[PDB]
Amino acid sequence: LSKIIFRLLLNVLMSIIAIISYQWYEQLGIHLTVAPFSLLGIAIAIFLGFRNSASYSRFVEARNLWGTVLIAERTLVRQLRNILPAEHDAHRRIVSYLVAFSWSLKHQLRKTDPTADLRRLLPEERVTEILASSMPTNRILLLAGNEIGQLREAGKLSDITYGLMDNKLDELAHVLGGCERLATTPVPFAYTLILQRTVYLFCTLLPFALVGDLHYMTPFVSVFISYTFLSWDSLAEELEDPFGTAANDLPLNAMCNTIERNLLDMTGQH
Amino acid sequence: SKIIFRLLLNVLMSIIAIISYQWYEQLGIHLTVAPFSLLGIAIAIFLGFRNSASYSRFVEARNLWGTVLIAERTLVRQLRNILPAEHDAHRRIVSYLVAFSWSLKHQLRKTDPTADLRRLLPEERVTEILASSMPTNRILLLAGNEIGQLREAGKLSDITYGLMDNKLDELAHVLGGCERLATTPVPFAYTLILQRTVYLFCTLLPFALVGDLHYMTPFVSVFISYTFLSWDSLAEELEDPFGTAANDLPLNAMCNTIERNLLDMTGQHPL
Amino acid sequence: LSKIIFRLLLNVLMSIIAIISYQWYEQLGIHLTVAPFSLLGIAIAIFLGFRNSASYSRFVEARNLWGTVLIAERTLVRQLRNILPAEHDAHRRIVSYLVAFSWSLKHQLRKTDPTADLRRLLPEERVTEILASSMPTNRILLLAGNEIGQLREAGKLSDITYGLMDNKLDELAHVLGGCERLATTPVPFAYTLILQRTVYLFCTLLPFALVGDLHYMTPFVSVFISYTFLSWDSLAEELEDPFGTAANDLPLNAMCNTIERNLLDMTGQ
Amino acid sequence: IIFRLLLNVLMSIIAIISYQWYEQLGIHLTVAPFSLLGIAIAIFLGFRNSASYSRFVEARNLWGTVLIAERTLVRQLRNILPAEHDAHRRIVSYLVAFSWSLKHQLRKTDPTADLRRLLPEERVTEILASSMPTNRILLLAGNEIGQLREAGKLSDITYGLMDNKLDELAHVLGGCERLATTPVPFAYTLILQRTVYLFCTLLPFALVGDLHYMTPFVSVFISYTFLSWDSLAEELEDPFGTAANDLPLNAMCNTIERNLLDMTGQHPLPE
Amino acid sequence: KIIFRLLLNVLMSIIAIISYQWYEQLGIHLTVAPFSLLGIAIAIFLGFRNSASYSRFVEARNLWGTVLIAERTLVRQLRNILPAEHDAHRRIVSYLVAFSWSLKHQLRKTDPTADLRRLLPEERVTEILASSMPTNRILLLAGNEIGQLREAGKLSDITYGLMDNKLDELAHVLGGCERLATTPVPFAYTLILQRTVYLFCTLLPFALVGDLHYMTPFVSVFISYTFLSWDSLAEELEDPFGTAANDLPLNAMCNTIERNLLDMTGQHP
Ligand SMILES: [Cl-]
Ligand SMILES: [Cl-]
Ligand SMILES: [Cl-]
Ligand SMILES: [Cl-]
Ligand SMILES: [Cl-]
Ligand SMILES: [Cl-]
Ligand SMILES: [Cl-]
Ligand SMILES: [Cl-]
Ligand SMILES: [Cl-]
Ligand SMILES: [Cl-]
Ligand SMILES: [Cl-]
Ligand SMILES: [Cl-]
Ligand code: NA
Ligand SMILES: [Zn+2]
Ligand SMILES: [Zn+2]
Ligand SMILES: [Zn+2]
Ligand SMILES: [Zn+2]
Ligand SMILES: [Zn+2]
Ligand SMILES: [Zn+2]
Ligand SMILES: [Zn+2]
Ligand SMILES: [Zn+2]
Ligand SMILES: [Zn+2]
Ligand SMILES: [Zn+2]
Ligand SMILES: [Zn+2]
Ligand SMILES: [Zn+2]
Ligand SMILES: [Zn+2]
Ligand SMILES: [Zn+2]
Ligand SMILES: [Zn+2]
Ligand SMILES: [Zn+2]
Ligand SMILES: [Zn+2]
Repeated sequence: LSKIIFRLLLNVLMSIIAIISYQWYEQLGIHLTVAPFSLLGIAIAIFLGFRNSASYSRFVEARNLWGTVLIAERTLVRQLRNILPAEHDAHRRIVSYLVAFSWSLKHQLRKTDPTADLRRLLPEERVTEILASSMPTNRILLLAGNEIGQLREAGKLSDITYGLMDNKLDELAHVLGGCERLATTPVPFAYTLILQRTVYLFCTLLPFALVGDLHYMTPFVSVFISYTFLSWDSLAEELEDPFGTAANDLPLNAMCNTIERNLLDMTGQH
Repeated sequence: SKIIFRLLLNVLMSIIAIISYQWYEQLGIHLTVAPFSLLGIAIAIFLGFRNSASYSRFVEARNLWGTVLIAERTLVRQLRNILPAEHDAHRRIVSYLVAFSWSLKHQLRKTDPTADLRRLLPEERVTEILASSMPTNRILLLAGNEIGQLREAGKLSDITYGLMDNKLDELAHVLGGCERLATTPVPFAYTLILQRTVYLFCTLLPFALVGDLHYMTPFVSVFISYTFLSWDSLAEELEDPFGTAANDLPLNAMCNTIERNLLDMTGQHPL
Repeated sequence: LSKIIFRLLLNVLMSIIAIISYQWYEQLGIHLTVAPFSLLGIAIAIFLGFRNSASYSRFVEARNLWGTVLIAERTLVRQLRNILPAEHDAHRRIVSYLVAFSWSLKHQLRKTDPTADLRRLLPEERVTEILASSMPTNRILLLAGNEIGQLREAGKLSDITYGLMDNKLDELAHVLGGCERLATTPVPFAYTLILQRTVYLFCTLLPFALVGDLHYMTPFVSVFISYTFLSWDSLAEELEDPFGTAANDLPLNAMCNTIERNLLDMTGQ
Repeated sequence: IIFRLLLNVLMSIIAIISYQWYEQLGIHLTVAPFSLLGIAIAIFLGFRNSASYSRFVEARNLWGTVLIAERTLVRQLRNILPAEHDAHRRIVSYLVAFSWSLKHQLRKTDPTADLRRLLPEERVTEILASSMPTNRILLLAGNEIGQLREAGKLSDITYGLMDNKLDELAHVLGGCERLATTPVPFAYTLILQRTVYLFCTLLPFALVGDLHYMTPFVSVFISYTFLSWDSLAEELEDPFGTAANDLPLNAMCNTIERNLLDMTGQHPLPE
Repeated sequence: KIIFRLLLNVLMSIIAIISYQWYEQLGIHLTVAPFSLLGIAIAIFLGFRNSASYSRFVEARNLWGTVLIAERTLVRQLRNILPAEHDAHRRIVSYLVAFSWSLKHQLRKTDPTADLRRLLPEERVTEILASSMPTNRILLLAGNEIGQLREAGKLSDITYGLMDNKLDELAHVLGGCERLATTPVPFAYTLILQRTVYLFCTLLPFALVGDLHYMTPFVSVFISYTFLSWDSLAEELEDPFGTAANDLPLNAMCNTIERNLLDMTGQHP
């Protein structure tokens, strides 16, 4: 939302009403000096800084989580190749679950229908199993767990090597919880609330308290200052929705294609 | 808002200063802005650090709770994956894990666990659990006996027992982390004196503002007091993430989620 | 007498000295404005802010270190119960080592005498061994490990299950190193050196600069600015020795109590 | 940078010889407003430079891990299979291939020469076919370890100890990829840069009122401070970007090669 | 050094007083307000920077903490798992102690030969000295000891593994210290911040003088002290393996390490 070019423009308009209405000032007895707006301005900058910090960390964590999908699924596929080179059937099954897991997680975070993707990757019976669950993505881990478990029952994996691969499903479990946590735990609203008020009220009142000092250069300076606060406030906005579909949000489709392309590269009998 | 009170209180004090500004020279009282710029910026800097510290507590607490869901999900998965047919154990262990969550929430909210416990476990167990001064720990220990017995009975190997044992440790770390964020507050000086300071600063501020703003002073002073006081109380809220304030953690919702997860479809699983 | 008040009262005095002496300023050739004191005050506030941040983090780390003791001991005893439910002989021995470890750790950090706490807990053949070492706490860990080792040699623990319990001793190992590191490595004394000087001198010289602008108001404002600064500075100092005996420091006594009661509860004592 | 210092001096000299015309027209520039702007920018640069620094440090840590993992893997190979020098040499090849290949991948440069020197041409073709060559190298390292296991020279346990090390390299590969196909601040980084750029150009105009002829000196000093801090952030933000200092990455890949040749007695020269 | 810049600063204040007369005449005005802006900017930057420096120092301290922990726990595992193998005990301890001293040498860029000779047979010294990285070669030798115990069937794969993990931890320590030592952030950008604070401090009185007159040097020195104190403390912490006041007592830390390992293996300093 580029209300930035709206507020920038609404700012010019506030400068102009300030310039012309500057007379009726002492009649009334209303004075605005810079100094107390420097105090508030500074306080707001500090609080914006700390807040944007949190915003940024949340977005970084969203990237890291998704990064771990790629890492853990890569490594699970590696272990399967290196430990069971012969077993391409199991290879293909486990891969399709891992790929399904990624897509499913994207769908869940975007609240979209994973049915088509699941159906492209899995047999109908497995899809039914997945979609029947109140927690589909988590049920994909269970099914992948079951493949690993069969290999174990059949003696193709020992307890040790079964365990090496289980750890990978643990990591994917940490991704899934993390994303869920992030999705339902925003940076607290109070922050963005408080700050949105103060930053808007501030950019509004500002040309009024600059007009005393600047006369005609009010608009050009009040705009430059306001853009600075709003640019910085809006970087938070652009970082607060990691899973969304906006241009600034995570390109989750491409990340899913990357994951799928990677797992497919590591298979094919080679 | 206890804030709306003190915001209005700041408007009264701000009128007082508009009426007093002539009588300044009579009484002998000059008051420039610049010392209040100095003081205000210091307080802002300290409010920044304090707030950041509070948020960290919030975020750790949120995370420790996230681990409950993860760890419990992976323990159930492992039991389903390794002992697919052992539904009686599945059911027993899941109820301990669910008891674990609720018990932890009660522990931290200082409320009575009994209703939630009885809902989930047989009564002998509820008394074994309520008998301990550490009920959450006792639930963990009981959950441990379940996997221990599967091992004694040769149903788990040492390896596979260990994979599950790891998950109980993960929950032990949550229990410990949560107890540390609960019993251990951030010292009472931090809040006690910082609140004094922010308020004292806010009331005096217009006295120093008049000379410059004259009439506009009640406005531009309430705006400043909002900013400082908003920030201070939010910090105070977030410091106690298991409290029942608006910006604290939805502990009830989070246990509902955990429960719905483990018990999803009468606990039925494929293969 | 309480130091902070003394420094406040020494500041109300510094202020009067400044009101009375403002007359002589013109004469003696001393002009003092607020603006440079702003620059300095802010600078000091910034550095005070980051400094306090470090002190808090040190306090938090100590807290976490102690939290690990309770976690790792609980899970060790839990494992002992879950893996060897019959072997209460070993349970009791190991639990007493774990309880000794905490008290030993506590006393070590307080630079006090473990003898009573250890005598309350262990046999004399062991207490003297432990006190014979310049590293008692590490020695208790070595002994807890013997227990776990014996159970392994006796075939009661497999290599694997031994392994599971070994990790928990490692975790206690890290707590010991951490606490020792915090006890012996201070927040560089330079932090308290530069900041105590600077903050005191600043609060002192400040009324001399406020008087120009504030006159008889000087005391009120200057004491305020001083309380803010000194309050923040002293908070850093209290947070910095987390292992101290102040009421503002960690209640190590209560924590070791919680630990002991906890492991006893788990063994049915 | 030096271009923007010279432009700042030019803008200063303009500010001086035009101070007359403009301030008479009713267009004024005080210092207090630009002091508010500049402090806020400074605050933002501070927070920004912190995010930057920490991406730089994360890059150091990831590359640190390569050094650590690769050393410990080769150590394990020697301690567990002292006799299997052919395997030692193959595995060391892939490990060193991995480093160089990662470096090439991050710096968008050609890995071919490094691969051709280290590996058989079959392997190089396979690696070069893949859209993920670095990952492929790890996969090849994996087969080496996997074969020693299949041949019964490694047990599942000791296989596992080495498998850990490969996972560590997987974490590095991905972390680095994430640090490259960055950033996270989606080119706001150009906004703040222009904000600083503009602030520094308007600055002499806001200053000349108070400084007159001293303007260019005090304006350039301030500009230098702001522009430097901004430049530092830009450097730090982008550890793998096209203008990055390649000395340390090259030093690291050289160190690991040297260390591993040392560990497998390929150094020193025989007598 | 700090006292040099302070004296040079008292001098420059006088230059500003004596030459304030010519100010009007030469056509040079210098207000406080612009210097406040620069000043606060720089303070913010020093605040952030100093905090990065402290972070590095705390990490360095921590890494050394792990040497002690990992080494203690390795010896512990050796005693608990192989109580009879006291030859191995002694040889591995020799390597672990060699490791610490060699690490100090590496970080101080000094010769490890004396310390190595005190601890190990000459054949082993030659092997260790021949390597581009003596500390890495020491871990490999420690690794053969446990490896040989594994070959001989005296350790299982599992118990070898528990011990392997500790060597893995030492490798991590080595790496982290290597990273912190060779981690001059572009050598340019610490020299640039130094000239910055320096230049600012020398120009400050010229700007302060209009307001302060004779008081210039007092305020100007107080301010310069504050900023320089901050800046130089950062520089110390930035290089924790150096030989400055507030840099790690690495020789003391190595002594503690050696003493601990000797204590654990029944030997007497
Ligand atoms: Cl395949
Ligand atoms: Cl394949
Ligand atoms: Cl897990
Ligand atoms: Cl634990
Ligand atoms: Cl017992
Ligand atoms: Cl018992
Ligand atoms: Cl490693
Ligand atoms: Cl070789
Ligand atoms: Cl992995
Ligand atoms: Cl070799
Ligand atoms: Cl350890
Ligand atoms: Cl010994
Ligand atoms: Na261990
Ligand atoms: Zn992993
Ligand atoms: Zn295949
Ligand atoms: Zn979005
Ligand atoms: Zn986990
Ligand atoms: Zn079941
Ligand atoms: Zn008025
Ligand atoms: Zn643990
Ligand atoms: Zn017992
Ligand atoms: Zn008995
Ligand atoms: Zn005594
Ligand atoms: Zn490692
Ligand atoms: Zn070899
Ligand atoms: Zn002039
Ligand atoms: Zn070499
Ligand atoms: Zn003039
Ligand atoms: Zn360790
Ligand atoms: Zn021995």
